[PDB]
Amino acid sequence: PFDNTTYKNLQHHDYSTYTFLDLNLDLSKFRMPQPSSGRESPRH
Amino acid sequence: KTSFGSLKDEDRIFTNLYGRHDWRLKGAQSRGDWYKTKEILLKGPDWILGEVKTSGLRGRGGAGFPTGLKWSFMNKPSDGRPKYLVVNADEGEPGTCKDREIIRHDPHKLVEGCLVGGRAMGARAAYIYIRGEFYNEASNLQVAIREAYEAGLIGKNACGSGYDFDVFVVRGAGAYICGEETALIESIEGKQGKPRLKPPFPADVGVFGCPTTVANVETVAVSPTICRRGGAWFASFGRERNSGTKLFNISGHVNNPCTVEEEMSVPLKELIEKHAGGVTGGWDNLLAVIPGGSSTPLIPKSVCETVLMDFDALIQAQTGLGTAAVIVMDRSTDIVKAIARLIEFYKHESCGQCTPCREGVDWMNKVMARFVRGDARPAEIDSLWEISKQIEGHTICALGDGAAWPVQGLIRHFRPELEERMQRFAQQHQ
Amino acid sequence: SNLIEVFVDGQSVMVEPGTTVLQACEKVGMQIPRFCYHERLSVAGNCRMCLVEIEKAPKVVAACAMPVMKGWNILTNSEKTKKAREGVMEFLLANHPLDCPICDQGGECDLQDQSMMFGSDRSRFLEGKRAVEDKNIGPLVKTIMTRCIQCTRCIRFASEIAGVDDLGTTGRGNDMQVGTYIEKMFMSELSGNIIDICPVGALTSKPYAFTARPWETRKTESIDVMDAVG
Amino acid sequence: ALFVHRDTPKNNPETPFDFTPENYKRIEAIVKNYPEGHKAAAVLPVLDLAQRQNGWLPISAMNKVAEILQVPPMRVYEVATFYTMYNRKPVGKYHIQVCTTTPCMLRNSDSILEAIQKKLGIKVGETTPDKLFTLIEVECLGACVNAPMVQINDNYYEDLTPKDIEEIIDELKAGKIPKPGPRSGRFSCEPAGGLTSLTEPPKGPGFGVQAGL
Ligand SMILES: NC(=O)C1=CN([C@@H]2O[C@H](COP(=O)(O)OP(=O)(O)OC[C@H]3O[C@@H](n4cnc5c(N)ncnc54)[C@H](O)[C@@H]3O)[C@@H](O)[C@H]2O)C=CC1
Ligand SMILES: Cc1cc2nc3c(=O)[nH]c(=O)nc-3n(C[C@H](O)[C@H](O)[C@H](O)COP(=O)(O)O)c2cc1C
Ligand code: SF4
Ligand code: SF4
Ligand code: SF4
Ligand code: FES
Ligand code: FES
Ligand SMILES: [K+]
Repeated sequence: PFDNTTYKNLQHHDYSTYTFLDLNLDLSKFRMPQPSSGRESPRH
Repeated sequence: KTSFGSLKDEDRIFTNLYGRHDWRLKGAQSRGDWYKTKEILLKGPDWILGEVKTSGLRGRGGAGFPTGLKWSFMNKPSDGRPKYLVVNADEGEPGTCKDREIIRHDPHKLVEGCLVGGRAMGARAAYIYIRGEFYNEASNLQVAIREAYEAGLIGKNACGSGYDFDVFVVRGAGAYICGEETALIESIEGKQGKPRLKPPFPADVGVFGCPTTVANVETVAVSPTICRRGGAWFASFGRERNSGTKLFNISGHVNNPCTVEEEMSVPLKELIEKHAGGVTGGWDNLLAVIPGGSSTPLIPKSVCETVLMDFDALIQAQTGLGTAAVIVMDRSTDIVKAIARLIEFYKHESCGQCTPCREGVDWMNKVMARFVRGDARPAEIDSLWEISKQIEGHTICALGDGAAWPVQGLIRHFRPELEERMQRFAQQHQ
Repeated sequence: SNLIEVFVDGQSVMVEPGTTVLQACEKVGMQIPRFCYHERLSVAGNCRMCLVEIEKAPKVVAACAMPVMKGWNILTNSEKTKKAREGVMEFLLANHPLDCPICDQGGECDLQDQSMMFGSDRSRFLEGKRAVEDKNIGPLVKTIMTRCIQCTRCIRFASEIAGVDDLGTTGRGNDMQVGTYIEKMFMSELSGNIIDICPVGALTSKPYAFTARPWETRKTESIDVMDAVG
Repeated sequence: ALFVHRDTPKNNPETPFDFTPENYKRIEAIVKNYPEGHKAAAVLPVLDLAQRQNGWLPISAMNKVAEILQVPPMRVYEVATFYTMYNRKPVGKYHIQVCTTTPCMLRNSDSILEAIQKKLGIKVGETTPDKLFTLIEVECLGACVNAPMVQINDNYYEDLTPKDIEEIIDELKAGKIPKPGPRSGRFSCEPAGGLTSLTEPPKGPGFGVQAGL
């Protein structure tokens, strides 16, 4: 059924303070290894 | 084709702009998103660049640079450093709220645009720099990115095409200057959001010193539709070198302030009277229009009658298209107070690295405060014109030009009103 | 040879690749004004005093950071180069304090010298100036930050040569200040060189304070014997 | 609004602060988002996480961020002082930010500001005596077609009238969080007089695909 009389973006009413951070923490498993510049820091 | 506008709903790239449909993956996949992406990823980078530059798409950030050449600047063999595609989702320009709608309602279109753009220039990953104030939009984008990762559309072997691509979201911390591409690059790296000097261009030295291409949300989200429908379909709308569609935010003293997609060469009067329901008090109550947000000079009522909202015709009206943010002020508006508030915004949002903006923008703020009060003389009006000319073109970034331009437009189009203000202050206070 | 050819005021000069506009102009004896560029520090390019005009190009470039490509003609004494210099000098002197008689940099101030040489002769500023709270970084360096022009030689020296990383920039816009943000003493073995490289009287020598003026001092070139470096 | 720090009993380097272990795992994820050799790029999100945990930034979170990222503390001081979202003073539980830029000023945002002022009995930049509300004035927030609007913490309240913002404040004093949306008839950004565009159902997959793809 085609419905355009309702707002479907109602999920953000239940977001907490840490939601972005736990989303990133759960996403951390799928991500690929990062490239390295060869040193720990530019000050090293 | 001479007349432009009245775009059909079948030609709109940004469906579900108003959020009336499902923004998640299941609803987006039924609207054409993530369709045949393996074919575009397997057709090569040069084919994608050719499809982009045949459509004639120009940058939607506000500079209006051609997108095909800018993206093909990174079509070079790598020298051991990775390459990065960075999406500018700051949107700190007043009057502009289109990217918030694109992120909040069509996140999967942005993710597919990131993947297609990264394949077009061999990017290792994607860094989306959203505004720090857009917490809910950032969380929606993270949810959609998680849904894309779990479905195998991005990550290792993205879309089954053998290409490896990651999408990251970085939240800002409330700085308008971080919308500048080099300042955005510096802010991603953990430094203060101060812009760099060019050269080196971001295609040579960008984020972490790697090759980097900074692209707007609007010019990235349309790229899968460009590669899918074709470049000639996008070029069929608009004039020469003004091809395609554009999202307009009509706001201010208007009946229905709204965000709407339209053809690029639409008349301003037709756009206002059709989509926004007209200005308050009818068209004869119009006093001034700022067509491209706070970074563009304003135009009076006599110019908005016969003007077109593309790059070239607005350039010929000694203003700019900008971010296509139409701010409307009627006859019940103090124009001097509005421009003074704009200059106060530019003084508050200025990184202060380079001398002319750091000193001169505060100087213009004080001068326009005295102009609002009327405590000046016309010699100071010409002095302010000279100061604005001194700021423009002598700065590191384009915030100085964006602070000089509105004052120049206000002076040029409303010098008699300012002069009447100061002469009535002089004759009242003495 | 890998040298390319550029032109300074129409005079040909062979320069190495990677040479800046400033060094190319220095090769023929022309010294473009600077406030932030130092030859022993990294290039910051924020004072905008070195804005020179390249011919057949509708924009002035920063000579301290712009590399020269071949066929370029540099106009060091054109009209718009002088206009850019006058505008930048006016912006630098807009918020500067009227402290020249009470400041130790008088008579050897770079700001005074290339305001007299390259700037205008009068002020259009009809507003009030700013005032910056002074800081304490040790018994060696007297700090008066109302006179600072935010040239950021402090941070570049303390990070790239002294290697201390204690100085920085806090704030945004006109309220941006140079300091350590806490009551910290910048005490190193190379602290007085920040007095040396400050182009204005913002950092001065506390033992030398209020004692002499630079025009009346006789200079004798000698060798330090305090250590074995010589 | 001072960009220098003076030692107080409330704010000193000896003020206790440390991250929770779950926040340590979140910090690990943030660090893993960045390439090796560029660990300093995570100064911004870790500092934001410290502010989210604490509510404000004393000079103990800045030193903790400098310690766990191996960066000088001066760089963390620069980062904290440059950006306006970081609070270096203890704000109240609800931080109300009212946008007064010109597209919001044209739609009578100062009426909302004075409505909040007489409802709370304070002025701009001040805090209520019971430490529940803080009222400041900000620049544009990217909701210009939904002007006038305010932002309370993460939430946006748009298309507000004085009655609507008074209702929001009264409901916030009761402990219930309102719906972060426009209070007018429209939902997000559509015209109030119906949908002038996107009124048709979307065509779906495979519509308008060029040949050879
Ligand atoms: N969208 C927004 O929120 C805002 C937009 N603007 C608009 O943005 C513009 C200023 O932005 P900018 O990117 O600083 O200006 P624009 O002149 O430089 O450059 C646009 C892009 O083209 C690239 N580019 C241009 N020439 C190049 C060359 N020869 N080689 C390599 N790359 C080259 C630049 O690297 C940049 O990414 C103005 O038009 C202003 O109105 C201003 C304020 C806010
Ligand atoms: C002060 C300033 C602020 C800017 N803010 C933004 C912004 O918020 N979003 C954006 O897309 N571009 C912004 N830009 C323009 C960028 O520099 C750059 O042109 C854009 O991010 C990418 O251009 P494109 O549309 O060709 O991809 C800003 C520029 C300046 C000078
Ligand atoms: S023009 Fe202003 S905002 Fe841009 S680099 Fe200079 S000081 Fe910073
Ligand atoms: S630093 Fe130079 S310009 Fe400033 S008060 Fe001292 S002598 Fe005068
Ligand atoms: S105190 Fe002197 S050297 Fe340091 S930033 Fe200011 S002008 Fe430059
Ligand atoms: S000397 Fe080049 S900008 Fe300062
Ligand atoms: S002007 Fe207020 S949200 Fe943009
Ligand atoms: K000095």
